[PDB]
Amino acid sequence: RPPALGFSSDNIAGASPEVAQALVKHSSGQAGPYGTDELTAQVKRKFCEIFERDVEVFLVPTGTAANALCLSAMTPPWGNIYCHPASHINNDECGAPEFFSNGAKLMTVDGPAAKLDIVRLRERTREKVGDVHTTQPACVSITQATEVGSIYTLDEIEAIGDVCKSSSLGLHMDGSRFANALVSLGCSPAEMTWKAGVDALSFGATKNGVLAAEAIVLFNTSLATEMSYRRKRAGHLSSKMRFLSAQIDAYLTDDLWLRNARKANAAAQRLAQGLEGLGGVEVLGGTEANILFCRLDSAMIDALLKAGFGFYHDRWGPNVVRFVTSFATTAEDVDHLLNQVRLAA
Amino acid sequence: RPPALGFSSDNIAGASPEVAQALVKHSSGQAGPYGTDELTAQVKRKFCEIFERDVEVFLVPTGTAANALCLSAMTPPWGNIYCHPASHINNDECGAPEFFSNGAKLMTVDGPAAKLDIVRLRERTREKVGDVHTTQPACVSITQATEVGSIYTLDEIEAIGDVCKSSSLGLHMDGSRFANALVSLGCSPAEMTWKAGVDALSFGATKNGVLAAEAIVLFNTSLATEMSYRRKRAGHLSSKMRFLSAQIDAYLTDDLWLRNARKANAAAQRLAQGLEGLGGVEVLGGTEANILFCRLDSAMIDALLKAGFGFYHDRWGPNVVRFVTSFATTAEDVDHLLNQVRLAA
Amino acid sequence: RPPALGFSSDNIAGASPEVAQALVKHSSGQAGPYGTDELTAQVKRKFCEIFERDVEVFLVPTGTAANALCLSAMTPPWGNIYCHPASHINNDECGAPEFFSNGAKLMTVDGPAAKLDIVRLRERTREKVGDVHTTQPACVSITQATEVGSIYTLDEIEAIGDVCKSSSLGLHMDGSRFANALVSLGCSPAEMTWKAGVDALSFGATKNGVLAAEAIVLFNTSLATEMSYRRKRAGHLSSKMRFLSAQIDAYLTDDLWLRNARKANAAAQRLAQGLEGLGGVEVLGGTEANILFCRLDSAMIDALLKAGFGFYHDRWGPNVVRFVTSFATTAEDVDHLLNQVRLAA
Amino acid sequence: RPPALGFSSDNIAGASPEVAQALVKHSSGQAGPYGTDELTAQVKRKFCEIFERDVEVFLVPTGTAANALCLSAMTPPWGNIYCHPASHINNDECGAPEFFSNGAKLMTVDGPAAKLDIVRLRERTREKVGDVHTTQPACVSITQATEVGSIYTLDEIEAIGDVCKSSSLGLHMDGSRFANALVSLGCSPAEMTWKAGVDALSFGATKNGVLAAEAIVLFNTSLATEMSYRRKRAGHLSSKMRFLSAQIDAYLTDDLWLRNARKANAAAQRLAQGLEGLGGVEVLGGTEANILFCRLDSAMIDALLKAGFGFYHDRWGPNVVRFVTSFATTAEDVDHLLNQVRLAA
Ligand SMILES: *Cc1c(COP(=O)(O)O)cnc(C)c1O
Ligand SMILES: *Cc1c(COP(=O)(O)O)cnc(C)c1O
Ligand SMILES: *Cc1c(COP(=O)(O)O)cnc(C)c1O
Ligand SMILES: *Cc1c(COP(=O)(O)O)cnc(C)c1O
Ligand SMILES: [Zn+2]
Ligand SMILES: [Zn+2]
Ligand SMILES: [Zn+2]
Ligand SMILES: [Zn+2]
Repeated sequence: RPPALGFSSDNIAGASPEVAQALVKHSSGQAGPYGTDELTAQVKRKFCEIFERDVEVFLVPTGTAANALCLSAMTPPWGNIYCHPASHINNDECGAPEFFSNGAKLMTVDGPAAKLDIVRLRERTREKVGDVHTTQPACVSITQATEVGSIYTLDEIEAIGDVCKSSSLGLHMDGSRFANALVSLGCSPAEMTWKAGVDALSFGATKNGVLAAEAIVLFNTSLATEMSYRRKRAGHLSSKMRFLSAQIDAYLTDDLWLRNARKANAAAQRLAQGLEGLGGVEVLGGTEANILFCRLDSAMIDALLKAGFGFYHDRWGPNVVRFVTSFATTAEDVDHLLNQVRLAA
Repeated sequence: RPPALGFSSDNIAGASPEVAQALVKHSSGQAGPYGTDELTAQVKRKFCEIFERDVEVFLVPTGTAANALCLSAMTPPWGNIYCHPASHINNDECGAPEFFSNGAKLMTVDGPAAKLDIVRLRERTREKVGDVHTTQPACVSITQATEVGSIYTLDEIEAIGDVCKSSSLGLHMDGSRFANALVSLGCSPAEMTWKAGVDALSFGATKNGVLAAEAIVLFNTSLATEMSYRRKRAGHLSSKMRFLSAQIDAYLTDDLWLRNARKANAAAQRLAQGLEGLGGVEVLGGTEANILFCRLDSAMIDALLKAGFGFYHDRWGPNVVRFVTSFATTAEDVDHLLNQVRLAA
Repeated sequence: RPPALGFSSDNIAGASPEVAQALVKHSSGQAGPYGTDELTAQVKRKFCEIFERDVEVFLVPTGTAANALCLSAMTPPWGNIYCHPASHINNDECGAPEFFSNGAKLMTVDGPAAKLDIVRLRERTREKVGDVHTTQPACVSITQATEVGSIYTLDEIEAIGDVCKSSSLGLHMDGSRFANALVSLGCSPAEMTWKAGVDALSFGATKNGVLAAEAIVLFNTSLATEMSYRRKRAGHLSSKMRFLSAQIDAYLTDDLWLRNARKANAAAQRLAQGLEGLGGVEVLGGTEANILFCRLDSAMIDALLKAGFGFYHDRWGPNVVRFVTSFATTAEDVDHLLNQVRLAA
Repeated sequence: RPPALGFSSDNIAGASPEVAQALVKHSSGQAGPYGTDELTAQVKRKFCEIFERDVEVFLVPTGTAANALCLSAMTPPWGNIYCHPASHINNDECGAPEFFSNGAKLMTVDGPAAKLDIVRLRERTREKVGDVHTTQPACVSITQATEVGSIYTLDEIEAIGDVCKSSSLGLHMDGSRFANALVSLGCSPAEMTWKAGVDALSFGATKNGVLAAEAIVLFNTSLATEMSYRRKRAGHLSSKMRFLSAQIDAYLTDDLWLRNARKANAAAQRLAQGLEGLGGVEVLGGTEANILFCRLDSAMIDALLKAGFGFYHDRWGPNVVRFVTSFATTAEDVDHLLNQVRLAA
């Protein structure tokens, strides 16, 4: 197979062969609609096992929907949703959170590496509490792993959870790349979520191997009923649910999801180790997951561009490039990029 | 294969083997996200060919989303969406139209067989026009084929189109079962849509053979831009679009969609012909598509229920039963039901 | 003074001289804004006395705002607001309820004389309860006195309250013409509201004597906090609240409001007694409040129209006219209309 | 009269005696409702004269409503409303703009003295234009005079207008204190609005002398129709409009509004001139309107507080106090404050 030249995002990758085959297997026969079938029930039982707790699960088509739905059930229209200014909900959902929540307001809390600064968060969540002329603190959202591939430690997450419980705020986790942060920390799903104070999680699978299926995992099960209506009302209740369930079931079979995440993180780590010490190349950050950033010589950026590589190079500081690897990124794919970088140095 | 005992709805069926296999074929390699890939472009070209016109296409996860999105772009918040009181948008979307349109109001216009009465429609669309204290006529929605399996004729559709153009109202078609009405009429997609005045269509495929992929087909292309944002904002813009595109492409290959619709309609027609003249059985309607209604003796309803058949029997008048067939309903499946009806008579 | 020829509605009348003078008295000095002044506190204490209970009060600019705000706090976006099809919320608020509630859906329940039929209400409020694809029963709204001048008896109101408590539904009262129904029944404010099960009331004063000031009276005080934010968010929290408070205080001084209502009802009753037995004139209904309907000979309608009288005559059945009297309608004003009717018969 | 000790805001003042008397005069007789009366027509003609142009006028109860309504007609739900982070729409309307616009997003553009920095504005309004995943630039809002009493010059306003026309963005002016900036500049209403590119103005009168009546002045008259429905739908269409019209008519009679603004600005200017050179007192800014800020010795702040003065002293930097004067602030009121400041120094 020729080397895959795309490193723009993990969203360009396909799906593990086991996922597509699960769809084939489940394409025959009849099945109750809207999640009333056995496969769906099986998947829900799997989430309970995986999270070591009775949790409520709602499979939806996209991560944007998962996020907006979660947040809409955790804030009134006159409420505030605290998040990092570089978060996906504040930048790439065309205001989906604002839509689903019926006008809630996002309040940004800056911090290095796309992580909310705990001190600032503590200050913002106590602004004008009770003042009738001001929108009110309602919930907090943190992306795990972050939009730049950094990772909140178990201590940092739990710390945010303190502030949330302290001000009666809900805590949501945008886990579009949940698995990548999970395998980097080597902790349990439970330790990185409810045991740390998370109330709702956007369990991402699409970016880590499936076709199109995300899971809303509710730890604060009292929101289940509201969530059902909100999902349906937003047009996110799939009639032939087995086709979302089949994807996730495969995803959660034989530890496929974790293996896929390990391969993605392993690929970026390989890239960082190969880029360290090359002419006109400075790796930025620790490359904790499947996303790597590095400062490159412009001429080397054009050489990579001319070489047919797909990557972003204008969204941040001058000369800062971003390479994103996926579950399907082979060691070979990475070695091709390294070689082209070397040869272009 | 044993006989399929479910006739509750076509939404219990799986997917044509060609669809799942298309997903397998397209699960490898990389592809631009959010519909920027070649397969998606191919599918769009196919819609233009099929409809004999440059049309704008937006693939979405569900029919509820397709409907709500279409209607939201055709009415202001203070506008009215005219529809039959038995329509899906007025009953089974938990108010999705109201949600997406930011509060538009559904105005029902009754009529036999789930078809809007043209005279009543003409009267309702001219109520308080221009009155500041009243919501205003904005658009009209007709389900083709209807929720009860009846079909609007080309003349009836076009007639509704006159009223719409007359009052500057948009005309939307809920084509959840588009194909079933199309093959029953034997007309062209164009003749049953834009040539008759339709501005926006919810092109249904899920119920006729795919896993989960519907298509918003815009004939009034001036709404394209607004539709992009609305789709994204509602969380309905799938990142790995090839998995929706692959389904639809297969659906629109070798006339699969039409063949599937023919088989579904053929199955119901077989059932109606077998039920005609049996004890305690009166077939209601002409069974124009893949949905059949009949009045049955209660005892025969329990015998079918005890026989393990799945069907609705309480949603309408007393003793009125509904059997729905799908693209996968075999002549054998139908003959089993007929036999059980006979034996239970 | 010449006779007042307008009988279109009570909304054409001005304000009792005591109201305007209260504004004069309170136009000097300084006062805390947004209802934090003494006059406002005084008014709130008056509502508690008048209703013989601790109630929460929120003065707002219009009856449409009072209605929408009340209902928005009693129903989720996916909820249903039951009301008569001829109700103001379903006809003349350009969808304000739909707006404030973020998309809730009005469900009409017909009945003679603009009064919800209890049997139908009982059936509608138990439709698809718990069904995820359907909007849910949330609250009920009854207009007291109704839009046609009829009145719900204490028994009828309480009966609706049973259904509401039975299905955990909130009960709102549109009291745009609260006082007119109150003095017709001769009951206490408490007996016609909370003692009968009402949770929220749109206490109308504008139509009965003030310039522009309505009062949201909450008996279910647990909604107070939410109501504050909703009122502010909707732009209905007046900064110089004393100018709404001054109007209402005057309104509730020396039983002015009741006296005003008595005069309005007395005027319509005088008109009905004078119209009974005249050529080409049939009085319809019992004229329980300040609104009278009668069937008149077309030629007599033009004679009244040519005589300069203002009234509606096309909104109902053929030849059905509506005369509405106000707190300022003198016996003289009524005698002029009667004379012109006589002379035109 | 004893000295008025309140300087918290101009919203604590009452109304010019001419306003209350206008209400008295107009409290008798009958009048068409919802702005269909002669007084209202008269007022509209006055706005056209005052602005030297045919403009559309919509009188509403509050400034928050005026703002939200204006902005809702200038941005789609997926649009951006650019404003200063210290603006009223971004801080004290409990998200009214977000509510009325159905979820539009406020994008802050910082700058000294509550004035949007033109360079930053130019950069922000061209972010992700056309990108489907991002909310889009839609309109800009500037407060004239600003929330801190500063004033945009005719050149600064027009400059913002260039950017707006350049990117097809609407330009709204929050003129809560319109008159104060107008008399400080000595320009014409037209020069400070449409001649500089303003499309919609929240014409503030309440803070400058009336009881409760603001005016939405539309220079982009093509939005009139939409505005009517939006106003009604939001519950802001007063039935007895003459009571808003009477206030504004008085306000715009014998140059009362301008005289009132001159007195307010004159009072603050007197205060600044008296505070200049006193112990432990530093005046901040040029005091261009009716709002003054100064840094005071804590002990002097308690002495003023103990003296019974009402003012804010915690909302900004340490030791920064704010005194706001109104149309009713006499030279005497100001001399009392100066004396107490002196004696407390
Ligand atoms: C990719 C991503 C999402 C989801 O995007 P969709 O295209 O809506 O599925 C959400 N959050 C983050 C941080 C992401 O990287
Ligand atoms: C099945 C159906 C739909 C779509 O329902 P989803 O479950 O949202 O895909 C829409 N309209 C009609 C008439 C239908 O029968
Ligand atoms: C007059 C009236 C209202 C209020 O109308 P506004 O013009 O918004 O104050 C509300 N309900 C009923 C039944 C009315 O008659
Ligand atoms: C006072 C003010 C308003 C209006 O407030 P309301 O209480 O809603 O009338 C709006 N903008 C600014 C800048 C203000 O100072
Ligand atoms: Zn902790
Ligand atoms: Zn025709
Ligand atoms: Zn009872
Ligand atoms: Zn310029």
